[PDB]
Amino acid sequence: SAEHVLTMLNEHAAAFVRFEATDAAGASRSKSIPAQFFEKVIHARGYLEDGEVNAGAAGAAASDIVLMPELSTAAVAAAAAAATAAVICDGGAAAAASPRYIARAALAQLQAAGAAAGLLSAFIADFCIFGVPEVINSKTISFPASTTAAAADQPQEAAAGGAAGAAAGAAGGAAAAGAAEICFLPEAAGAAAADNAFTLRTGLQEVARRYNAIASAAAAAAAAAAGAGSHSIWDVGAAGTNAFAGASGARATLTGAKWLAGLLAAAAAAAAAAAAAAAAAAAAAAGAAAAAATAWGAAAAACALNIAAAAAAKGAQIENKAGAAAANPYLVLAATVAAGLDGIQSAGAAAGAAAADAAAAAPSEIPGKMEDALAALEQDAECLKAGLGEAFIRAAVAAAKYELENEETDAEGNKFLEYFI
Amino acid sequence: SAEHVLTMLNEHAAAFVRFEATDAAGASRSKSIPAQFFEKVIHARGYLEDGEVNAGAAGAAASDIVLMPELSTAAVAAAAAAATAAVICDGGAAAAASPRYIARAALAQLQAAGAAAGLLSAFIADFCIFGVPEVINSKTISFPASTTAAAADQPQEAAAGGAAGAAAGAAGGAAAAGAAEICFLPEAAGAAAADNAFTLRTGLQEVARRYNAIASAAAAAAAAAAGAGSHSIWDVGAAGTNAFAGASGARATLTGAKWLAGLLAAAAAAAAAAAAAAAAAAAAAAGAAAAAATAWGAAAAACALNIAAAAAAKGAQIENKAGAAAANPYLVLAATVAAGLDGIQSAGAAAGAAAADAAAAAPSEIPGKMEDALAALEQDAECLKAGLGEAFIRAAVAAAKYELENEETDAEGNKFLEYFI
Repeated sequence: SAEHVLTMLNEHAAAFVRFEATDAAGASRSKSIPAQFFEKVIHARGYLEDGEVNAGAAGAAASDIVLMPELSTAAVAAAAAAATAAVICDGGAAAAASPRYIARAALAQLQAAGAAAGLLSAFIADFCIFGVPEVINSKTISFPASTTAAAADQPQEAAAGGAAGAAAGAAGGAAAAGAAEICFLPEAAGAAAADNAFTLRTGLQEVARRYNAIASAAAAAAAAAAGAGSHSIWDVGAAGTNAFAGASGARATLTGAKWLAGLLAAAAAAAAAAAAAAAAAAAAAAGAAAAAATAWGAAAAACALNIAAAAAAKGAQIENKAGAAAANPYLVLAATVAAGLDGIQSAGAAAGAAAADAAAAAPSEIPGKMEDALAALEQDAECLKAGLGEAFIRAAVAAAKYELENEETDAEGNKFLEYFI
Repeated sequence: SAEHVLTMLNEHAAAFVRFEATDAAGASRSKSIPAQFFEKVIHARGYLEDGEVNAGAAGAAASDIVLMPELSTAAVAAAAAAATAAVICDGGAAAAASPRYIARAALAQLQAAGAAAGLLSAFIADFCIFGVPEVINSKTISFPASTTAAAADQPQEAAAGGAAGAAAGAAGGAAAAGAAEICFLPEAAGAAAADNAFTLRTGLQEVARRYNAIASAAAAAAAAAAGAGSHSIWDVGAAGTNAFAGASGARATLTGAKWLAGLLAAAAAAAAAAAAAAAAAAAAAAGAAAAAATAWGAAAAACALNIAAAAAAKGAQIENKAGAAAANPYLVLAATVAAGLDGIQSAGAAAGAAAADAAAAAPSEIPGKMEDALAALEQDAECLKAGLGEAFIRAAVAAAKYELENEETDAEGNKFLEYFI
């Protein structure tokens, strides 16, 4: 409803409006203008901008690209110092580097294949909080550091009125409140971590800053302790009903086992979005509560693909663990679905459920070389990177590459002369 | 009453609610969500969470455990910066590491044995207060330090308007107010230090912080002075009457003497909860007012198990001293009862009352070796660690042990090669 977005500007006396998007790495970004600019044309043509400001979105002969706001997603920007609103956007011209538009192609493919009509997932991702982080690097030193009032290191230190004597312990601080709070509760938001992830990611920081603290999503923010995992639950449906419920193990079904077979096969490549930083590889390292074990079950807690068993058949779902909060939400939402969408077409199987010791059966996969990982990427190849291009990416990246190669070929020309002398 | 907890959210306009619990060491912990989530389902199913956040509550194949709030225990969280409420919980799945649920088993055993119908105890525990504590350790130094406006060290020091000249002395500061205050007085709370201990432990800190100070429960917070003891009074009843009143010494009775016999025998193991830190062992060290003398009486003030003599027979009770505020309240409440519950079944006796010099008669027990302490633990053994398991503990701890043993066996494998060269 264009009419609803226009009446919200009067209903909340909005002086300005914020356009919002997300990059390929996984961070949200925004821009803003006075509310007076909003008219019928932008509801059909968006906002034209110069894309040369971003090294992978345009080129010098094509310095015009479009942000495209939407008319079912507007909200009051209540954390601001003034009466304002916010609106998430797709990006276009084109285009095929906008993560939200890439995620929408997986939803279109789910419907076009006739396998179902929608997807019913949700997330339970963790985060970290601090008072004085300090992280720097140079030609002579490199160190991270951080602290918080709850930290197990503080009760030995002095303070302006003495220590509280009430700090947490190592893996011993499971006493925090919820739902952490105002970016889900007043909206009663409920839906999947596509659009909803970024109001949470900005909200955690903005609320902490308004309480003289900060928040982060660093997957391994401290050693010898817990970290910011991004565990989730996953489900499929059509005509108003669940499609993973049935009479196989832990109340799952055969199409659920085929989605699991796709997820198990794709785990080595889904990690490129779900574990997009070295901190997530550190969080996935060996330990008594790790989640790198690419297996399924309903009791082996370390296995990456639990079954969410329930008394009501409508609540029979799966539970994915193969990632951390350093990830890109839209690209995780795309990649985990792309695996399931072809597991149902290969008709593969998840093998037997894990109920032994914490790791093995399946794990497997597996061959132990980069050459075999590339061979898998070129044989299946169908649970992985499914559909689209990439034409927009190579067009924008070519403009940057031509400038870089012109500087590098002149530098190589000088270097060759400096080798012939 | 589920209805009463729901109407409190309207009556006090609560925006959020705080779930609360306690760990095995003895510290309270909490989490929170918006009040809008409260519905009929959580009153019968609690809140599911990932237990891998705590190294002794779940495992990777069983990453689902339940917090279980209650519907007779809700209160307004009046110390908060907003309109909110708080609710203590049990924990389950399972389970048998939740201290409050472990304490409830002793109350169930008291009733199931037919010995009585309830327990009528209370506590008088001490605490400490400071302005600038400083405590740190490294590879090169180790030191504690602290101070407060009342301390005997301050009257020789300068201040921004000169010294007050009104500090206390060593063992000479018995002039503090009571009931210390707002976590007992406005509730008229009265009942035993099971549920009531943690509102006091958080309240002392929160009130001190709101007066630019801090509070603590360190049993031996400073040398050559008093410390944070956790002395208590104990009683038993059924059909509306006291069951320790009678015609033996100091108006006690024979079942009271059998409870005392159990307590005297169990003292060497009840200390594992009542003196859970090295500061409590330091508080129990030799001196003119120590409480380590495992004996009973009504005049020998150092004896660990006084009789609370009274003019009214309803007030004839006992008084236990064998602990300090570093303890875990729920596990002390369990262990001290577990001793009494089998003293009445062995039909043992407390020997004669102490009225001589400050220590001896009984003390005794006693054999002077760890082998004999272990022999006692394997012969009685019935006043000690009575009932339950522990199945939940070993299940969660096994998941942690498998990760630890996988890292340690690889390290030992490398170490063996480094010994064979």
